[PDB]
Amino acid sequence: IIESDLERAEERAELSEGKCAELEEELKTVTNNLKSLEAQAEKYSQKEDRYEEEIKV
Amino acid sequence: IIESDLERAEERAELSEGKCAELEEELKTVTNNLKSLEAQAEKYSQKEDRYEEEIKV
Amino acid sequence: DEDETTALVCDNGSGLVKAGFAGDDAPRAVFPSIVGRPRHQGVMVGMGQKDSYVGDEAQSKRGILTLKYPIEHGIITNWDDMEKIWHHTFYNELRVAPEEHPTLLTEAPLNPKANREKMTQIMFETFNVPAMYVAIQAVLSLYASGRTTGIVLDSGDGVTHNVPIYEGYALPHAIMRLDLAGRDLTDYLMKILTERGYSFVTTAEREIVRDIKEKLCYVALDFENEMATAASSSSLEKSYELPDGQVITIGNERFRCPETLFQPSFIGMESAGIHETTYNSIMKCDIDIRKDLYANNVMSGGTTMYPGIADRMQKEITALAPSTMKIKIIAPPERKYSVWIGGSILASLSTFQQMWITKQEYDEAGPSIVHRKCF
Amino acid sequence: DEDETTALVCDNGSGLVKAGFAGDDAPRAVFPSIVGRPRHQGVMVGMGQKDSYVGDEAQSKRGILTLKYPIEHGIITNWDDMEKIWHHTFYNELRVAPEEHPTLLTEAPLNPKANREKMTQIMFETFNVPAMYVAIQAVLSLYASGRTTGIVLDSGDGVTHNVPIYEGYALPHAIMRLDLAGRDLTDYLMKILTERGYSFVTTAEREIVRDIKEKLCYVALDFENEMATAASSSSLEKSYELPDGQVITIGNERFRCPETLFQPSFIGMESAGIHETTYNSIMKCDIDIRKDLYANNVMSGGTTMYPGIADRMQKEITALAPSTMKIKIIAPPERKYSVWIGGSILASLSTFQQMWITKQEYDEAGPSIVHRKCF
Amino acid sequence: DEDETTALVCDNGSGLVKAGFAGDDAPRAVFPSIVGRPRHQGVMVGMGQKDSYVGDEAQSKRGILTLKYPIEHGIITNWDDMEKIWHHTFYNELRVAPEEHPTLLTEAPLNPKANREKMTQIMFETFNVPAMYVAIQAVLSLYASGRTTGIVLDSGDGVTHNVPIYEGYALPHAIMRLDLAGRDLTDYLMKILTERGYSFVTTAEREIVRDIKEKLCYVALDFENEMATAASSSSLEKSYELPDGQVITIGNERFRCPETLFQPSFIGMESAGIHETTYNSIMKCDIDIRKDLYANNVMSGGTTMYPGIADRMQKEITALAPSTMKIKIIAPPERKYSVWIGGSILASLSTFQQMWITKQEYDEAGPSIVHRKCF
Repeated sequence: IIESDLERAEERAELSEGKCAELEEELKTVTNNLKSLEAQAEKYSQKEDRYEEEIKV
Repeated sequence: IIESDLERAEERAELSEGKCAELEEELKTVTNNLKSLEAQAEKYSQKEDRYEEEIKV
Repeated sequence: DEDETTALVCDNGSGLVKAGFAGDDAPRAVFPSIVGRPRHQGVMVGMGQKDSYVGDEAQSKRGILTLKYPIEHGIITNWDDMEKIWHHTFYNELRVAPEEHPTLLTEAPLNPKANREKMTQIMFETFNVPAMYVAIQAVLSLYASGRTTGIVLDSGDGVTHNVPIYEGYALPHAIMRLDLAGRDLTDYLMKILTERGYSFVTTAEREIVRDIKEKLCYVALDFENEMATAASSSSLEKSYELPDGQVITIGNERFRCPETLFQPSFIGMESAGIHETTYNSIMKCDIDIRKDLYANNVMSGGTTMYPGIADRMQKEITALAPSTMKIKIIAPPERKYSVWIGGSILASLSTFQQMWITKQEYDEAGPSIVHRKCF
Repeated sequence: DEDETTALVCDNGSGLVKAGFAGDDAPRAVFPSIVGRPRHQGVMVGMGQKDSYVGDEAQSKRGILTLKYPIEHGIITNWDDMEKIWHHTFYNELRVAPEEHPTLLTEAPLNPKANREKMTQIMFETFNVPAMYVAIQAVLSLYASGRTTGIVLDSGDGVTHNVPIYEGYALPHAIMRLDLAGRDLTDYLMKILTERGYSFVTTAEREIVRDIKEKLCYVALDFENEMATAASSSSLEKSYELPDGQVITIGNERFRCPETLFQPSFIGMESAGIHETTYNSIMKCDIDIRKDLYANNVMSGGTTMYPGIADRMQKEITALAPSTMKIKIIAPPERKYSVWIGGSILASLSTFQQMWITKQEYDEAGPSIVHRKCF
Repeated sequence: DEDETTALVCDNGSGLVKAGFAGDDAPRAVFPSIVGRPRHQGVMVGMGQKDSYVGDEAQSKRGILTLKYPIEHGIITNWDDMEKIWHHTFYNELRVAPEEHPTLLTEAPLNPKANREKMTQIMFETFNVPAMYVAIQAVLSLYASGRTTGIVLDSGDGVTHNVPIYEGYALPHAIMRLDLAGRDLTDYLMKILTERGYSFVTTAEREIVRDIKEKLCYVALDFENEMATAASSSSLEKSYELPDGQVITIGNERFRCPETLFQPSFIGMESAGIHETTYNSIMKCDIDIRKDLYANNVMSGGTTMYPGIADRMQKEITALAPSTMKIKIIAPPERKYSVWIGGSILASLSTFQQMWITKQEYDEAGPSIVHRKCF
C-alpha cells in the first residue's frame, strides 16, 4: 500500500519532475528570450536613439 | 524503507512539485519580464518605426 | 451525446493522431499512428490476445509486437489499419459515433490523391458519417496561429510542407514538398547512438529513440560552437533511462540529430534544409508578397518544439534575407497540435458550412468527389 | 585540323551547348551546360574520381553528383564553370584550339549585359581567341530558316525572347519578351508527376523528368478537348522506363505541363502566354510591317518539338489576327537547331568579317568592347 | 621466414582471425579468436600444463578448457586477450615483428567506435607498430572482387554489415546492418539438435555444433519444397561424426538453421532477412545508382558457401526489384577469405600509403585519432 502510494508519489515526483523540467525548459526558453529581449530592448532603446538621431540629423 | 521511500517519493512529489511551482513562479516572472521587455522592445520597435516613418518623411 | 451536431476532428499524421470534437480547444485524446501485431507464438491458452492492437494499445503491448505505421510521409497506404485506429478513437476515447456527426480530416494538398480519396471513403462507407471535409494543413495552422498571411513550417514526422499563404490565398508555385522530417531524425539518432555503444535496430528500440529525441534533443541556434564543446565535454551530456533500467548518455548527438533539418546531408538527402527551403518559398512569391512572408514565418507541426529552433530558423532566414527588413518567427504553444486546433476552428466557421460533402453527394459522385468539394 | 582558320560556333544555352565549326551543317558534339560535383564521402582509395565533372561526364556519373547549370534563363552566372565547359567543348570533343580560330557565341537581345561581356572575356583571356562575336538568337534563326523578315519565337529552356525583325532590322519596341521557358515546364512536370506517386525532387530525378518531357509530352491543338478525353480515359496514357526499371505512365499531365506555354497561370506566372505575345510582336510593329510579319511567324528554340506546337501557334495567332489576310507559320525540321546553324552561316559570311572583334581592339578596350562592336 | 618489409594484415572477427602479410592471397594462418583456460583441478606434478592457451593452443587442449571469445557482435571488448592472440599470431606463426611493419585491421562501419580505437591502441602501445589503418570489410571485399560498386554482405560471425558503395563512394544512409551472423546460426542449431535428442551445451559440444553446421548445412533455393521432402524422407539426411565414434543424423534441420538468414525470426530477431537488407540498401539509393547496385550484389565472408545461397539471393532480390532490370550476384571461389585478400590488396596499394596513421600522429593525438584518419 505504501509502495503503491510510493509508486504514485514517485509517479507524482516524475510527473512533477516532468513539469519541473518542462517549466525549466520553458523557463530557460523564456529567460533566454528574456535575455535576448533584454539585449533587444536595450539595442532597441539604442535604436530608439539611433533613429531619433537619424531624425535629428 | 518503503515508508521512508514513500516519504521520499512523496518528498520528491513535494520537491519536484515545489520546485516545479517555484519554476512556475520563475517562469511567470521571466515571462512577465519577457513580456515587459518585449513590450519595451516593441514600444521601441514602434518608435523605431515612427522614426523610420519620420526618417522616410 | 454532444450539445450540438458538431463535426468530429481527427488530425492523422505519419507520427501521431490527434482527435476530439470541433469547438474544443484541444484533442480529447492522442494516439500513435500505429497498428501493432504479435511476432511470437502463443504458449498459454485463454489469454485473450488480439490479431492487432491500435494506438496506445499497440504501444502498451509493444514488448512482443512489431509496430507498423499505416501512413507513409503523409499518405495512408493502409486504410484497414486507419479504420481500426479511427474506430478506437471515435468509440473508446471520444465516445461519439460519426454516424451522427460530420468529420474533418487533414492532409497536405501535395499528397498524391489517394490520401484524401480514401480518407473520405472510409468515413462515408465504414463509419457512415453524414458529411466530410478534407482540410489543408497550412490553413489549419494559420487559423490556430492567428494569421492569414505567412509560411507554415510544419516539420513533423512525415514531410515538411512549407506552404506560403497570402490574404488567405495559396501561392502554390512556391510550395516545396520536402523529404526531410522527424522520422528521419529518429533514424539518424538510432545510428549515431549505435556508434556510442547503444545499438537501436528493432521496433522497441525505434520507439525508445523517438522518446529520447523528444525529451533530450535540441537544435541550438549556434550548432558549431555547441558541438565544439558538447563533443569535448561530458558536462553537456544528458542521461536517459532506458525501459530496462540501463542508462544512455547523449552529448553532441543530442543536437546532431535535430541539426539534420539544417544539414540534410546527414541522412543522404540532397537538400538545402528547412531554412533555405522556407527562404526559397518566400523568394518564389511576388516581390510585394515577399516582405509579408519574411515578417511572418509560422511554426506548426512537430520538431518545432526543439530549443533554439525559432531562433535557428529566424537567424538562418535573416542571413539569407536582404538588409533593412525584419525577419520574424511566430511559434505558438499550439505547436504540433495546431493542425488539429485549426480543424476545430475551420469545422465550426459559418463560412465553412457550405464546404462539407454530404452523404448524398458522396454516393452520387463516389470518392472522386473530394476533388470537387474540398479544394 | 582544319584547312582554314574557320570560326568555332558554340550555341551555349541554359540546356545543352551545341558546338562545331563554321561552314559545317551540324555541331561536332553537344554537351549539357553542366558542372557536376560529388555529394558523398569517398570510401575506397585509388578509384580516380574527380572533384568536378563536366558536360556529359557530369551527366554520366550523376548517380552521386549534384548537378549545376552555370547558365540560368540565358545568362552565365558562373563563369568558372563555363571556362570548364568550353575547355571540354573545345579540347576534349571538338579537339580544337580557339587560339587559332575566331569564336561565335549566342544570346537573346535583352539578355543582361554581363552575359555577353563575360563570354567575351573568357574567350579572349582563357582561350586567347584571335577574334569574337556575340550573335543574336533571332538573327541566327532567320539565317537558318531562309528569312529576313518575321517574328522569331524562340521558346527554349531559358527565356522566350520573341523579337520581330523586318528586312534584317530589329523592331525593339515590339519585343514581347517573356519570363516563361522550357525549364519551368520541366519544374512543373516534376511537381505534377510527384502527384501521381513518382516524386522527382533530386538532381538525378530532374534529369529523368527532362528526358520524360522530351519524349512523352505534347501541347496539342485543343487543350480542353484533349483533357476531356485524357482525364476520362487511360487510352491516352504513355509509359516511360526509368533507369532503375521503374515504369511511369503519364495521362493528362502529359500535356497539362506543356500547356503552361499557353496558360502560364498553371505555374503561378502572370502572362498572356506565348501565342498572345507572338501576336503582339506583330501587332506592335508598324501597319506596313504587320502584313509581312503575319505571313512569317518563325518558330525556333526548344519546346518547338512538342507535338501540336507549330499547328497551335498558327491557330492561336490567326484567331487574333484580322480576317481576309493570310497568317502563316514557319516551323522547319531545323527548329531549335537553328541558332547553331545560323552561327555557322553568319560566321562564314564575307560581310560578317567586318563584325568580328579582334584580339587587338580587345586589349585596348577590354571585354566591354562587346557593347561597342556586336549589337 | 618472410622476404619483404611489407604491411601486415589481420581480419579479427568474433569467430576467427585471418592473418598474413600484404601482397599474398591467403593468411599465413588462421587463429580462432580464443583464449582457453583450464576448468578442472590439476593432479600431476612436473607434467607441464599452461595457465592459459592462445588461439590454436586453446582448441588443441580444449577437452578440459573453457573457451572464451574476446570479440562480440563485431567488436573487441577483451582487449587483453586480443593482445595475446596477436602476440602469438605475429611472432610465432607469421614470424614477424609489427614494430618493423605497418598493420591493417578491419571492422564494419556500423560497429561501435571503441573497436577501432582499442585495436589501434594495442598495435601502437604494446606492439610499437610504425603505422596503423582500420579498414572497411566491404571495401576490402570490393577490391578482392574487382569492383568499385556493389552491395556487400560480409557474413560475419558477430553481425552482417550490408553496405552499398558506388564508384568508390559510401552511401551510408542505405546501410542496413543486421544482428544475424554465424554464431546465431550456430546457437539455433544447438537448440534444433536438442529437439532431435542430442544435447550440446559445454565448450567442446558448442565447438562441435559449429563444425556440424560448416560440414552439413545449406540454405536451399526453395525452402518449402526442400522441407517438404527433407521432412518426409531419410534420403535428405546426413550423418556427422562426433569425436567419440558416435554419430548424429540431421534432416531438415540441415537447412532450417541457415534458413534463419532468410527468416531471422527463428532466433527472435525482428527482420525480414538478408535479402531485405540487400534490397533496401539498393532501394534507398538514387535511381541512377540503383542500376549498378542491382547488377553488383557482392557475397563475401562465410555463409556464402551454402548450397543455394547465390542463386537464392539473386531470386529473392529480383523478386522485390522492378522488372526489366538485371539483378546479379558476384560470388567468387575466394569465399570466406576474399575480405582477407582485399586487406592484402589495400595494404599494398600505392594509393593507400598516405592513409596510414603514423607512430607520431598517434603518439601526439592518442587512439581517438583513428576516427579522423581511417574512415
